[PDB]
Amino acid sequence: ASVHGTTYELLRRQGIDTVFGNPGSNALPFLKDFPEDFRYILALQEACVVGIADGYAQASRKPAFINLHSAAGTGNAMGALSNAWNSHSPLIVTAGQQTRAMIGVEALLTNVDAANLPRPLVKWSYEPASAAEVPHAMSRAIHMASMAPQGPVYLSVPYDDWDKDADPQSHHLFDRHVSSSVRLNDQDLDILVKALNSASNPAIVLGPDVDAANANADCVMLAERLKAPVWVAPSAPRCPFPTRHPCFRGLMPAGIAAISQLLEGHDVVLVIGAPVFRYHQYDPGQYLKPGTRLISVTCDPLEAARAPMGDAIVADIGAMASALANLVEESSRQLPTAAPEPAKVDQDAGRLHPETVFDTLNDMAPENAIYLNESTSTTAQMWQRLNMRNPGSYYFCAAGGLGFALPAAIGVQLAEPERQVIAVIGDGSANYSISALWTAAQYNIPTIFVIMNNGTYGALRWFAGVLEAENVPGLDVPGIDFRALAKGYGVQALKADNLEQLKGSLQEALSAKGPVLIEVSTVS
Amino acid sequence: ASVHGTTYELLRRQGIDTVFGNPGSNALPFLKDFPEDFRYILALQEACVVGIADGYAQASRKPAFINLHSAAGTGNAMGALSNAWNSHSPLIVTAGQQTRAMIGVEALLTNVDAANLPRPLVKWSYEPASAAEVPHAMSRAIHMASMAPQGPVYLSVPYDDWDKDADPQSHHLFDRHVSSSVRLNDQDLDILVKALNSASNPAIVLGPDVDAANANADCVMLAERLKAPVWVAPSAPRCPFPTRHPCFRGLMPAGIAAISQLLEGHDVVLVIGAPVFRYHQYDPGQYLKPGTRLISVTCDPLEAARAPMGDAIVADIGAMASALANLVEESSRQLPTAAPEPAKVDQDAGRLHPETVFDTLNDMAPENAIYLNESTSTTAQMWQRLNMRNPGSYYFCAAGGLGFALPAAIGVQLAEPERQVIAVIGDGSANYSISALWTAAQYNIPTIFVIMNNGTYGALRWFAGVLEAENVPGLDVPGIDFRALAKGYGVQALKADNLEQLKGSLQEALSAKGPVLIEVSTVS
Amino acid sequence: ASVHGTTYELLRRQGIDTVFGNPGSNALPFLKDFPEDFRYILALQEACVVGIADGYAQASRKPAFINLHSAAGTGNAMGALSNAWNSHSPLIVTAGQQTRAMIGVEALLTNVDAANLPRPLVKWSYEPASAAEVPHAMSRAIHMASMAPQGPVYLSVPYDDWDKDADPQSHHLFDRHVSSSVRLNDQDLDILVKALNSASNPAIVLGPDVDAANANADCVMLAERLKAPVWVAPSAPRCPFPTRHPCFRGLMPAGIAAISQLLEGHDVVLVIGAPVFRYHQYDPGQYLKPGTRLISVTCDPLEAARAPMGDAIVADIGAMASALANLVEESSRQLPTAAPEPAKVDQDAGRLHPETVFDTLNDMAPENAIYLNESTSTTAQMWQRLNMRNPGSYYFCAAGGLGFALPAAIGVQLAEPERQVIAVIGDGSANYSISALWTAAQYNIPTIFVIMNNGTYGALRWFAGVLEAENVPGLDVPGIDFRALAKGYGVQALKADNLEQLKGSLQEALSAKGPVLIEVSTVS
Ligand SMILES: Cc1ncc(Cn2c(C)c(CCOP(=O)(O)OP(=O)(O)O)sc2=O)c(N)n1
Ligand SMILES: Cc1ncc(Cn2c(C)c(CCOP(=O)(O)OP(=O)(O)O)sc2=O)c(N)n1
Ligand SMILES: Cc1ncc(Cn2c(C)c(CCOP(=O)(O)OP(=O)(O)O)sc2=O)c(N)n1
Ligand SMILES: [Ca+2]
Ligand SMILES: [Ca+2]
Ligand SMILES: [Ca+2]
Ligand SMILES: [Ca+2]
Ligand SMILES: [Ca+2]
Ligand SMILES: [Ca+2]
Ligand SMILES: [Ca+2]
Ligand SMILES: [Ca+2]
Ligand SMILES: [Ca+2]
Ligand SMILES: [Mg+2]
Ligand SMILES: [Mg+2]
Repeated sequence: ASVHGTTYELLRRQGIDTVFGNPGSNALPFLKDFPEDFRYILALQEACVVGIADGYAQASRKPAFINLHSAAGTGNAMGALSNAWNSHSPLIVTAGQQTRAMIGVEALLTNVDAANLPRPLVKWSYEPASAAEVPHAMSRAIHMASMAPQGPVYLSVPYDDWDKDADPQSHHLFDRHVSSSVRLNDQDLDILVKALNSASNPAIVLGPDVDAANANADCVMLAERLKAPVWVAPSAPRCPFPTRHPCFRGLMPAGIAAISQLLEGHDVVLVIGAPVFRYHQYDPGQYLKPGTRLISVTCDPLEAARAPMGDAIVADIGAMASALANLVEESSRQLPTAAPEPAKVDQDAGRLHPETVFDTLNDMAPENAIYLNESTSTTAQMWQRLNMRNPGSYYFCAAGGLGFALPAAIGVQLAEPERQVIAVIGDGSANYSISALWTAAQYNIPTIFVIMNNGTYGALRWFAGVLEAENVPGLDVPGIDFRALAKGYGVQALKADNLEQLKGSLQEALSAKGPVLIEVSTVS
Repeated sequence: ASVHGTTYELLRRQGIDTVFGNPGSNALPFLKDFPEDFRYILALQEACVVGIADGYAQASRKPAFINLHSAAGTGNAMGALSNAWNSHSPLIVTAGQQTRAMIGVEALLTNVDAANLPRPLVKWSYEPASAAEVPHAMSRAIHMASMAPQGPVYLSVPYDDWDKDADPQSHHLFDRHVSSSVRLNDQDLDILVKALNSASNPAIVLGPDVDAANANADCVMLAERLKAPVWVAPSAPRCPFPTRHPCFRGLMPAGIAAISQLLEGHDVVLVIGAPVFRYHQYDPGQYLKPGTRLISVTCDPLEAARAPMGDAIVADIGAMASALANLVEESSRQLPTAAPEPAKVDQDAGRLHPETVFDTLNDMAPENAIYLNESTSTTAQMWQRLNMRNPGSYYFCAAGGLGFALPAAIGVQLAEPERQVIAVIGDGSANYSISALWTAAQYNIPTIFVIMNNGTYGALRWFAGVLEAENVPGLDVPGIDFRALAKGYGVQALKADNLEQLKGSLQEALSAKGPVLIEVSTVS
Repeated sequence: ASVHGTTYELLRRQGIDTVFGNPGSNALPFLKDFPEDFRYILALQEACVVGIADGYAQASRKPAFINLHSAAGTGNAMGALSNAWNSHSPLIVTAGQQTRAMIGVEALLTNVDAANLPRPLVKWSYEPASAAEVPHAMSRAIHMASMAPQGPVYLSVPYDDWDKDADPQSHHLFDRHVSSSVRLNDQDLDILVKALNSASNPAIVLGPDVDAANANADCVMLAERLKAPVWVAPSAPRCPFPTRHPCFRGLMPAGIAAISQLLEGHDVVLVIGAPVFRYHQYDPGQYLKPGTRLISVTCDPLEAARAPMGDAIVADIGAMASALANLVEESSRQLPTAAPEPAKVDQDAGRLHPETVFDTLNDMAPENAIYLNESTSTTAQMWQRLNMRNPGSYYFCAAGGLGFALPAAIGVQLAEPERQVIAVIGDGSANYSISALWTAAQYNIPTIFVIMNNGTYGALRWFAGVLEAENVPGLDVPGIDFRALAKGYGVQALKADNLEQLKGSLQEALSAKGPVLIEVSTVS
């Protein structure tokens, strides 16, 4: 067998059937003879390739396979890899390298020092020392991406390796099963359970690894047993809990003092599947107030090590959430009361307040919609206004890197064909990965793109105003016609200049058979 | 003085007056109070920021200054940095980092292990250990980028450093002059000159560092004295010689055997300002035929070390070319005969042959036009059909990384306002950095963009055919409306479906006052 | 030809005939069939291997070739590489790697991520992608080590590569000549010369790259023409000037304020072949006083970039010193007056003051002796008391890394068999690389080792006293019998408890036919 045939067999046997890519010559011997049972998804720029793959992996809860071209292709994707690192996305990034005989002279298209290029944004990065090693290296990549804490990996393969003979002993790779589905030993788990049962006013904080693990329902049971309020950890990449459940208390503000104030009076705070904490703004103060103890369950040693406070347990989130939910006592305390309905913001017949948009989306979208957010000045309002009952309903760039939501929304929609995906993207953010729209058109992936057009990098203008910072250049983005960009890439385009037009356009978009972009004129 | 004021003073004193950027919050304390004598050039994605800066630096023959946001912004630019490495572009890449007090907890927007992120594509990469070090680190960056061999550098600066007090002793940085304008010692230079004078059939090969050094005219004198044919080294990023000079012999094919055959019978081959050699295709054979000696002059130790053949001298190209041109004897041999006019390809009233496009551009463009090439299946024909008399007339992605020409053409046009820039870009390549078009519109930088629309990744289809490779996915890019994309970003848009429409559109574009995109229907 | 035969041919053709090594199995296919015209120098630990090679390279002014075993051998040498980086030592470090078929499984003796292991202490680090690339990679290593600024490089080679067929086209590597012997262009050199001629009170500062280049005599001529005092730059790794020449002013103190005070009143300070500056102690103040301009000539871009003051020129030190010495005018100013004789310190019939030792060495040693210094509390006195007339007469650990002098003294003595080497090493420092003594015994390399036994890490005790730092552990090293250690490794051993015994032992050592260690009881 050739290295090509053995490698595709390994991929198939390990559950991979899709290649997200942008082709080049170094990968031609990999891509030729492409197997009929595999699908290739082309995108026009590598940030888009990796963003699509990332959304696919996060929504599918399985690894996604990528093929890029050499250093330039890899490099074009490194912003996307920053997000994938922070979201623990299981991405297998392969990159085509020059033929081994041309690497020393540094021929055009040579990826110099290839394994160092994606660092520090990958869990493992490698170039094999021989062709016959390629299947084994691919096995390593698959498992490294997939073991907790999941994350992106990188494998560079010389052009000429694919046609070489494989080692027959590579067959032992095909059906390897590698598990990291582990939980705290019984003795120490019983201590934790007793601490939770004994708490007088517990609180729960959930992060994105809960949604990745599909541990959401277990966390609902846990919260109901403990009669505890539930927050989402700051800078949330995913939504880990039903947002109209009575226990839900919303997105934590991403500041040190704000969080310790929120947690004051709670004697035990159990954090599951989040870093402690993904703060953002400068908000100095106490990490915790006196009388609060924090206990973190995390799938990631790097998270446990860097927490500035609390105990930690490094384990699989799915396994731990299920165990905890089924072991804790039912508290006799009263169940928390649901948060009230958010206020309706006054809206005239002009430009749309973002709150209006979110309220209308919540009114018209299916109950099993999936939302993506890259509307950076409106996140707090979005989190208050969308009733997200189901797992897998929200994605936000986990490293804050813009250019995620537009391509990721296409990958999510590919992963969840029955669930309508609605990406809410600012006019600034929409540009970073604009060319991803073409993939939605070409493959007829029916994502809806809602462009929040305020003409500015609003979150930056806001921050400069808080700072009283004057004479800051580059904060405005006038003169972009998003309907024309959509037309450029073959996607149906609508405008919404007022509330009536927003409802009419959303009605049209929801019944369409293909992707749709709606440009919304929002208040500036 | 603050670190901000000292740093901007250093930049001004060192000749920097322009910041190419995409803003974020980590850089707000750098960008606020932006000096009135500086200009900020915004682009909508960081590949575009760096590509624009790169074209500006290459055409201006001086460093260009960039400011990006953290890891995601840096990462979005890494493909662009691959090209800048290969072109020896002097780019000073700064990236905003989180406040020092938030780096340990890895707050959102922290650039983890920042100095490692752009490696191996930078000459120097650094994060200062204290605020007061920032001016000194900036000095280091400026000089590292600017010393031969020029190249990109990276500096990560925490948000909170800018407002801190600077060290008064930083004033010693302001007027430092650092020179690498060096040439071979007299004794060894006399040996080289004697070897050139004694050659019976010398040949010259020129690469991009000749054009960077503006050594073109000196090389013309050298060629005329030695009565030697002149080739451009393969995979050419720049044009180092007038292409209708009698000695000019064109672009070398990027293959080992092809080049040694071309050089057969030439007893001494002098290579200036090129790697030896930037081969591309697999074309095995002899590096040199018997009877050929090669001597390379390079500004880059890494080039000299990796050449598989020949002697080398590591020195400044400008200094060496000027010395050699003025020291060699006038040979009594006959001056080479100019290459004939290229053939006119038969053209019907339908889709355009690329040869037709290039011939029409050469007919209608000013004699001091500047061309950029990212039409990857048509490069050989382009090089034969454009009369480029002047230095600085050609750019091509030096690492083969697509997404260079569209933004670089804007930066070149900013650098050379009197010289009409014409970027010839394939329909595939145009997508990688499409959003750069907006910068041309916003700043009214009057670049002309010629999109070669054949509906395919033609160079890849070509290569797959040579290989007889079947079932290769992802090679076609149907369904892109480039006039609509231009409209999207505010750039005047024309179509050319046939030769009459090509001439009419070029006539319109050449008289326009702003940027123009022309979508040309080319033969598939 | 095999890769082994081609590689040894390349080495021989490039002037390498000695391998400094500690063997292991991964290198057995390299070391077998060892050519009869090569010499292998074994040392018992890899810090010793590299230190010996380093002294050999520095004294020979040519590259030295090393072979180590995998990661553990490489790692044992990394302290030695820190010194070699700072001294610009041209070292070619090869390390044996596992067979390619065993690298993926990470068999015992695999060097994981090998090229990253020695970073950041090497100029270039590489593992070839195929066996046939090994000769080309070796060529790259040779030239990278040897081009200015010289320095160490690293090449990792899989076991199985050596026996494979080489590429016949590797013959083009054998006789490549690569030059970096360059100087400032004539126009800018004339400006520099005019600035030197016009100075009213010039000063010269020389660093180790002057001695490496054998530019010492040229610098003497330069100093005499300009009638300028000459200092050695701080933390001096080498001696660049005759220390009893009338212009010589000694070792600069390694502090910011001390140096600017020393240079006050000097209108032009010309620094050659040194960083600006290798400060050590905290001594804050002005980099330069008003009225002093500094101009640096350096072979190293990294030095030129980081200087906090002055202009710089990046060029070959040999070429620049020769040009400057022969172009400057003869000043009519008076020649500086020689420094007086140092004072004789009162010495009783007990333990030796270090000043006594140095005075006695200067009295009894040949005029062409070579000294090494790793007696860290006595350096200033050593520099005042030794008349070093000739180039190549002094070495000191260039990164301050102890464990250099003992092995380096053996390599220097191998390089300079007619020049008596005398290493003056503290009792603390002697331990780091003690096993190097065996190589001197086995190869009968007749180095004299003078152990300054004060029972303490004296320079650290001194510093703790300046700090008024109390309760510092680990500063005393009682209970080491150096005569017994010498016996252990086969080296003749003497003691000197008083001045009479010091003279008698030195008389014995100087007439011996093999290496000798003298343990001197020095004042504490
Ligand atoms: C790749 C990248 N570049 C720049 C930024 C900086 N950035 C920028 C540019 C923001 C403005 C986004 O504007 P928008 O129009 O998408 O949304 P708002 O107007 O609601 O802020 S928010 C922010 O962090 C970033 N996070 N990621
Ligand atoms: C960033 C990146 N991704 C992918 C490639 C691979 N690539 C691709 C995708 C090519 C096709 C470019 O198509 P085009 O339409 O711009 O021009 P032609 O149709 O004339 O080839 S040529 C080539 O090397 C690349 N070099 N750089
Ligand atoms: C490898 C290493 N480890 C530790 C040190 C720290 N060090 C130490 C341990 C010194 C004391 C050396 O003692 P000595 O006996 O050799 O000489 P003195 O008694 O004259 O100081 S000086 C100094 O910088 C070092 N420089 N290098
Ligand atoms: Ca409602
Ligand atoms: Ca699915
Ligand atoms: Ca906006
Ligand atoms: Ca014509
Ligand atoms: Ca200009
Ligand atoms: Ca095309
Ligand atoms: Ca004396
Ligand atoms: Ca010798
Ligand atoms: Ca001591
Ligand atoms: Mg990197
Ligand atoms: Mg290392």
